[PDB]
Amino acid sequence: HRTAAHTHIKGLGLNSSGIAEKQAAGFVGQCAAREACGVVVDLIKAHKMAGRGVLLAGGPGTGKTALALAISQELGTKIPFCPITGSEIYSTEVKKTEVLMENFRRAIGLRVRETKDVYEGEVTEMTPEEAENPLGGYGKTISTLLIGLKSARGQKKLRLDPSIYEAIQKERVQVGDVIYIETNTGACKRVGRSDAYATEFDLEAEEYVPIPKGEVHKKKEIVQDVTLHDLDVANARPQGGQDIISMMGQLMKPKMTEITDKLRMEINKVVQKYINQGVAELIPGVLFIDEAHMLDIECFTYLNKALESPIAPIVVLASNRGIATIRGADDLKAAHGIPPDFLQRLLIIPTHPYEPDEIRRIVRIRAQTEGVQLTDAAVDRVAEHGVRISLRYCLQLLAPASILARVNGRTQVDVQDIAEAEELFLDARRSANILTSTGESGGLHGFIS
Amino acid sequence: ISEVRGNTRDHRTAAHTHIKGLGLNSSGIAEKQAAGFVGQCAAREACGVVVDLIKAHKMAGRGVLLAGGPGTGKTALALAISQELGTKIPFCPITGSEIYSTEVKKTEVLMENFRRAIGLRVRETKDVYEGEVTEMTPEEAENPLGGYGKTISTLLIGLKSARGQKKLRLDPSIYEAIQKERVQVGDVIYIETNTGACKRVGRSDAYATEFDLEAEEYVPIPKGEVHKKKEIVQDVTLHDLDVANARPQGGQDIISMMGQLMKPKMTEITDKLRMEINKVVQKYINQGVAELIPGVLFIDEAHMLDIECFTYLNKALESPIAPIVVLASNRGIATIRGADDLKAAHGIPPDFLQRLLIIPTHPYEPDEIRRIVRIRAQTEGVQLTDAAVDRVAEHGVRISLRYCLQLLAPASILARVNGRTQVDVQDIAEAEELFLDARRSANILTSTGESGGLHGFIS
Amino acid sequence: LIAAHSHIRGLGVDADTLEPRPSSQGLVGQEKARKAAAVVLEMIKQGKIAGRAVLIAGPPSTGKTAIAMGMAQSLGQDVPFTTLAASEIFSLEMSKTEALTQAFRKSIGVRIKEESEIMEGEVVEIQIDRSVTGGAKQGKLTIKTTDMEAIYDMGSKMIDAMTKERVMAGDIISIDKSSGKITKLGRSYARSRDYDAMGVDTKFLQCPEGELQKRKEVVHTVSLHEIDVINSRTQGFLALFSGDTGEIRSEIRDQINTKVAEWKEEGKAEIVPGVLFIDEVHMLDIECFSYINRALESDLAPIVIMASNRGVSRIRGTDYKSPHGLPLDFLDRVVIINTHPYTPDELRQILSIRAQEEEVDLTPDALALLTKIGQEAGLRYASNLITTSQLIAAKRRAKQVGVEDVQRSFKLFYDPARSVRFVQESEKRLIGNDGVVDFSY
Amino acid sequence: ELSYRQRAMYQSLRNQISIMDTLMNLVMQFRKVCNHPDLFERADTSSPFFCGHFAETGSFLREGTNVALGYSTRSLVEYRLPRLIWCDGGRLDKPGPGNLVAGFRSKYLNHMMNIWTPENIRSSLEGIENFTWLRFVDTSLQEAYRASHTDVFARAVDLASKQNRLGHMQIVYDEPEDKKWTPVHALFQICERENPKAVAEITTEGVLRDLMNIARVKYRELGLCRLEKAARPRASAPPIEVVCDSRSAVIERENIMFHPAMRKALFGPTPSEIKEASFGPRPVTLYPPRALLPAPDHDKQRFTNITVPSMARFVTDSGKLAKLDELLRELKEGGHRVLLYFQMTRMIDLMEEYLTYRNYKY
Amino acid sequence: KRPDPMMIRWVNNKMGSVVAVPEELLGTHAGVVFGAGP
Ligand SMILES: Nc1ncnc2c1ncn2[C@@H]1O[C@H](COP(=O)(O)OP(=O)(O)O)[C@@H](O)[C@H]1O
Ligand SMILES: Nc1ncnc2c1ncn2[C@@H]1O[C@H](COP(=O)(O)OP(=O)(O)O)[C@@H](O)[C@H]1O
Ligand SMILES: Nc1ncnc2c1ncn2[C@@H]1O[C@H](COP(=O)(O)OP(=O)(O)O)[C@@H](O)[C@H]1O
Repeated sequence: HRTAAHTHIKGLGLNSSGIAEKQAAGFVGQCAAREACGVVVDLIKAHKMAGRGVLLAGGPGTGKTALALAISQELGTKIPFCPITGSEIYSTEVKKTEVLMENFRRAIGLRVRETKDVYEGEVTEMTPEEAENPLGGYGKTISTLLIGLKSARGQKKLRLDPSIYEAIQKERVQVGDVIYIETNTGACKRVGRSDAYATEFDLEAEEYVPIPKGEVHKKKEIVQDVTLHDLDVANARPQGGQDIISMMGQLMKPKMTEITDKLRMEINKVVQKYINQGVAELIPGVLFIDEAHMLDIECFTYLNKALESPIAPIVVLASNRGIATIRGADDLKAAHGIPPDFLQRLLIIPTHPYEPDEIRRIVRIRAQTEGVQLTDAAVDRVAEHGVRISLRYCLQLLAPASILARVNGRTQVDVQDIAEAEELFLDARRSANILTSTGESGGLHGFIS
Repeated sequence: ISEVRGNTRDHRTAAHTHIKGLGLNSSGIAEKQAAGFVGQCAAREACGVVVDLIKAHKMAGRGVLLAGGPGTGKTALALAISQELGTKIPFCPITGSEIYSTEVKKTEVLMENFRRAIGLRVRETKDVYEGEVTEMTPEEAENPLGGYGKTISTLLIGLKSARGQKKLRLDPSIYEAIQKERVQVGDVIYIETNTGACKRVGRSDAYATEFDLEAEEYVPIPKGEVHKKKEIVQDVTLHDLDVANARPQGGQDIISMMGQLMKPKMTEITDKLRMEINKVVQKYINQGVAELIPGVLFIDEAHMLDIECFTYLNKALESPIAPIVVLASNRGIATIRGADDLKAAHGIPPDFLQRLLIIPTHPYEPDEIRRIVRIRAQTEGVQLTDAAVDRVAEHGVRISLRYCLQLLAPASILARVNGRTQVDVQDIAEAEELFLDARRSANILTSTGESGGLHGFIS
Repeated sequence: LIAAHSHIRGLGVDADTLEPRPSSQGLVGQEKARKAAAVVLEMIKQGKIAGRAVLIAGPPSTGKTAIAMGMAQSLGQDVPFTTLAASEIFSLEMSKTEALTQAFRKSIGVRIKEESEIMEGEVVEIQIDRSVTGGAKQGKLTIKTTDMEAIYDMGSKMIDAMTKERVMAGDIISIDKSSGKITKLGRSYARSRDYDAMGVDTKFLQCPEGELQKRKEVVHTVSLHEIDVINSRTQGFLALFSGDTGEIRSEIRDQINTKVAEWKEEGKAEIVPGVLFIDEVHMLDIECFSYINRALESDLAPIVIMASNRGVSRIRGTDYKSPHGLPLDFLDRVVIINTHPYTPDELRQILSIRAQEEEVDLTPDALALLTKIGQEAGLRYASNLITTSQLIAAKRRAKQVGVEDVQRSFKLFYDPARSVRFVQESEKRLIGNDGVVDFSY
Repeated sequence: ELSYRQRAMYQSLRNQISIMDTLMNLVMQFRKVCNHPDLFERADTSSPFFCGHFAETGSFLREGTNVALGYSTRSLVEYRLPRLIWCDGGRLDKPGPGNLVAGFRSKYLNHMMNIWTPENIRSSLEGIENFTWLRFVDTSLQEAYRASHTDVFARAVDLASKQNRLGHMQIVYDEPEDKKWTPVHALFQICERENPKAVAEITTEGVLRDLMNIARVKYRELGLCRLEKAARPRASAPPIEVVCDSRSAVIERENIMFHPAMRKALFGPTPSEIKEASFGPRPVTLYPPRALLPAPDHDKQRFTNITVPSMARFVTDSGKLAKLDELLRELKEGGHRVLLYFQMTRMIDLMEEYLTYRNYKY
Repeated sequence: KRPDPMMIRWVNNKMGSVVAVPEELLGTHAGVVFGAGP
């Protein structure tokens, strides 16, 4: 609903033959790059390949990120699209290669069938039974609970393990409550009071809920979407048991941990069981590393091994930089800011500047996307920028010009409202002239160097 | 128990013990020497206006710079400002070096000290009954509840203090507190009227002889009235409100209690918390139940702050609740700690310097140094011949004020060791030979460390 | 108290035409910049467009912060306005990227509505039953209006509140049934005399009228950051305030973004996007700029406003300079506002407002001299001399600040340029950049 | 229009128009989801994916009316260790045959040559010796010894028993005559004897009391304790376990992972202990003596990630039902009881559930 | 209905308040405060 830099992008706008329509799905031009991005979408949808690298190469403002977000829409919601900047990699909690691995496994999805095996009923009896321990000093301990559950199809009496009674107790269950018990986890939920004895005069603000219809014991099945990283985090910070470690692990502050290769390898074995059991579909996705020049030579040297993994997502890099110094490696310059070792691994999709008529087309697509009804002379004015100034400066003027026009009572933006927008809101280059002319000498009114 | 010592309550003397104030007329003009100062009449008069700026509650977020060479009395002036304000107004001194914590970001460390320099004065009434329990006695009710057989309409408690005792009629619900707290006759308790509950201090030491062994210490009978109703005035800083909200102290759960058993690590207190604290504070100020009492954050060697500290201080000083900041600096024109391409005066960024009222501190004349030697000697308790005074003052001209003040104690030792109740030239001429200044020692270095060598200094 | 910007009470523009008045709402001059900020301010209020970065640029002073503070006043309390100093981002508890993510998400409000239900009545009786040696508690509240009496059962949480509040018969109380909070409004009976230590007798009140229960629609605004913190945790929601929150995982934010959209479609919530103002933005690193530039591109990005004093200046964390000290591919995404140094009549009008805000009665010649000082020493220094001259005038019991007081203040307190000369005139006695100094006379 | 729940499922199933033909079968389920999505998939109480093993019930008919619910939950990640490592002395701290070091080392390092043992402390209790201060810290040699050997959890349980008596002294020993009295064996607990926190709780104008509770109050006043959860973990698992083919491992698993003393401390006194303590002739101090498990910060979600579907969610999950809700309230104020006709019979059941929620009448 | 053996009951109204004690707690330590210990 809110309008942002890419709201006009809907897809790659390809034909069924995989040729790009010169203006489609919000794009103008980049056709060869949109066609290359189509073949990458085909590489992703065909699950067979792991750890292929793509680099979107091209100057700033050439639509590299629009291409990546268009890929994210051609893949649709089912496939994991995992966007990060290279500046997100420097965590204070864990080594930066941990964050890369977390993002690699976040980009691999799993859809898995799960059977939840549960008891539901109104608690009609609850009777604890206990033992006098030998002198351990903590005193007597509850040995078991007997609990009666009533549903619509009769009732059942449960002799609970005291580990499950601790779930019942920390859930503050009472006689006459309706509860859900999940035998998968031993976990408990108090659903409410019964709608029986649902008198109004409680300060407790109870939710009275109807007696569970059906059998008191149920075995529902549901389909869960999870990533491999979701499993890593679940097994590294255990929280689903009723044991003391799981219990205290919900009271401690959450913190990221450098999950070992040993854990990740053994979760591959677990997930492959789900595949062989036929309860899971593996759905590998894509990791978009934007601003990949902000990675460093340790990140890039780790990515070598990470991409060689027998399962890894597709990685799409984007970079906007020429021959530049590699970060963390001030001795080494290379094109794109990517090490010459790593660049050999990628397929480079070069991305090119727009022509003036393409800028005019983009300005009109962008204007109507924002709902800026804009006259043709006003379109031509805005498209003189983008040629003489960055393309982004065109698109950013459309909103001020709309405000100024409507403040002038106009229904639509004239050349006048842009010419005022051009004056209130400078480009970087005109501001850079103001600096060099005003800061031409120091003083009270000078700019600070 | 403890064996009290009857000896005289004297005091240690430090480098600033002679300073007692700014030494100003009621017209604010500096007296040429007064309150331990000699000279600096301009800087003392300027600090006197700063003192009146602080005592007037219009000030928020003003900045001061004390600018001048080493030895020029900038720290003396800051301490004199603090003494002119007294104890009722916060003075929070730090160096710029203290901001480089390992445990939170340095903008948090600075904002803590920034809020330490802001006080709050809250007036409330304490209202309690207290004493040794002389009695506990139920009053049986007129209309007992069916099926219970016991029904009490009042519990009566006798409380004795040193200053009297009272028969106290209490709502029977206090049974809950007494039974949990295990109050007994001869225990010292108080009743607080905002709850009607009671708390036990201990057993009265009138009963310390009840047994050959009992496993509690006894406590004295309360020496006040049996009933206290007092206004109480609480010194609070806003930083105290930060910590008290951001880490509650009294929590009775395992994670709270494990928390209070482990080091109380600082945390990066949110601006959302601080901004809500301010709003509730301003509410209670508008109710008139509290005074705000903004004080002084004094940062010495402020040239040790870096450009990240200074840029945060811009935002901090713009806060509507803020202390005054007084900076001191001696760094000439020098490189900004965090902006190695940028040099500026005082080592303060030109952006920030424009905010400060600069106060310059100048050097001292030979006759002022001599007067300082006189003031220092009588403060250390040393007494000098005039020729010893003049010899010390001559080193003050040729070397440094600080060095000469540091000769007084060594020479006093040597005088009394030689049996003399006053120091003379023969002792000064000896103190100055045992204890070199930096220059004479630097000459020894310059001669001896001309090269590597078996007996060479290490360069 | 009176702070550096306490006189700024708005942007000072005609709400219809966005024409800046030459002086109103405490702002003076900067008309081109104030109109530009007024267009930004309107596209903030409209909410429609996300992720606009506007840089306010100018020399020191010239009101760039004052303009940003005028915008904040004109939005009022409801729209979020997250002030951030760029030096806050260098946390030890979280990365710069996470610190920026939190600062963005602090600037988007979620405005959530609920129907509470409340009670208002006289307590006729209380019964509480307590298990000896603790554990369970039970009770009944009998509560009354002029028109109803009813008996409500009480749970332990309510009995704790009742006893903490020391509720008694004859109290007038209100209970928010949804939150469970209790407040005593007053008493209808006298305070009794049979017992001691009953404490303060609160306000007398007539008994409440009408029904006991009343529904009450209430609205609460919470940040996306506050939703993040409590949904990344089971326990420890004080991290909203203590700042103990770590680097929150992106799975939690992705879920919250999806749910807040759903809450908007459900009509449960309104999203109210506000402003992140990054002052001193030149203090960020290249790594921070290469995060903001793509953080802006999201549908939930706030409007970002920045201020810089810097010329063509070195970018932090790299070897090279750029305009404003900001990377060019960052400035590509920015529309820039330029503020201009004030004229003497603008200086005079500002100093008159500062004088009026501080309640200082300048003589006309003192205002003229402060204006002359303002031209040569600067607006901040000339402002500092106003409060200083008021104090000096109070020493001589003067009813107005005379020229003598401004001259006396000018004498006692140096301006920056004079202090720079003082430093240059004492290069031997101040510590140099070489660390050398001479202590002798 | 369609609610987002309808819109998502409808779009996914109408996408099959591109795949197949079956059109009648598809357009039938168009009409289904466009009436209410709970006709197509019922919203029901749900929880994260469980990445763990559990014992399935194989039959309901054979189960009967009385059944024992064991805690079956185990990790699928499963660390096989030989008993030579896990039981027969590859754990250096576990004494036995083979591990001949551990028995000596435990006695000598924890007791004989341990500085906190009372006999060692007592030799160091005067003058400049390293325990000189222990006279003025309120601990005994026994408490110091305990606090140096028990872990932070056990020490925190011991704190639960204690009375903050130095805070009460601050209320009583106020006056110049009281000399701010402090028991000399607590002399060094300065910050406990002088602390505004105690005074702020006794003054009747709660001004500083409220100023110290600002954060907890506004957190609660914002409703963050009651607002629905916007996220939860997508997967959940129990702890990884050692698997060792020995009985000692099974005992030691129960001793650690289901630690009785920690659990008893968290969950408090057992009901018979409460009975014994309340009916006894003389008072007795229970263990621990209370439940030391904290209150959950989320007053409704508590300690589990299980969600229950709201009826308000059910109402808004159908665009027709959401639109009809306004029309039915208008029709109620127009004087009409509910009367509607449906092409799908199961929709009548959902409307009966809707009406029994709303308590409007047919 | 005969009252619970261990819930002590406080009730407050216009007449002030009372505490009533179960017959089972008289002769226990909880009776000592009420004059009805062992
Ligand atoms: N071919 C195109 N068609 C339509 N819009 C485009 C095209 N290329 C770029 N844009 C738009 O121009 C703006 C800048 O493009 P962007 O992807 O940010 O460039 P880069 O990521 O390389 O800096 C965005 O609003 C983007 O949606
Ligand atoms: N005007 C003065 N009158 C009296 N004593 C002074 C004066 N100025 C400095 N001193 C004393 O001489 C020493 C040098 O002053 P100090 O404030 O330490 O210098 P700086 O500000 O450079 O650190 C201190 O012991 C100080 O107390
Ligand atoms: N146009 C103006 N109207 C009123 N006060 C102003 C104006 N410009 C600056 N000021 C005041 O002068 C001081 C300096 O302006 P400020 O906004 O801090 O400049 P900077 O851009 O350096 O932050 C502040 O106290 C500010 O309130």
